[PDB]
Amino acid sequence: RRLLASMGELFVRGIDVDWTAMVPAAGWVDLPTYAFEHRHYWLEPAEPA
Amino acid sequence: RRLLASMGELFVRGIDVDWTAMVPAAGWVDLPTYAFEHRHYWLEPAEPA
Repeated sequence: RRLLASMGELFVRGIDVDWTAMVPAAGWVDLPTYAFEHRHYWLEPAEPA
Repeated sequence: RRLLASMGELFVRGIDVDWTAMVPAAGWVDLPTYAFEHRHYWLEPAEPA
């Protein structure tokens, strides 16, 4: 666990780690999608009198 | 010529004639196109100022 934390911190520092090396491939799992940010954007026109 | 004018008048009277009988096909010739009747059609909307 300590070693895993070690390269976890190393990766989060900004370095590249290939976790496929010790994490094995397994069956399919339906992961949730990306969580997007949202600011409402809209343009409305004007009308003649 | 007279007989040709005769069934030409008959055809223009409203009936249909298969003129392929006395007029066999020949080599290709580039013909003009249909002449349309043209009137100006357009929309010119307005807007506020």
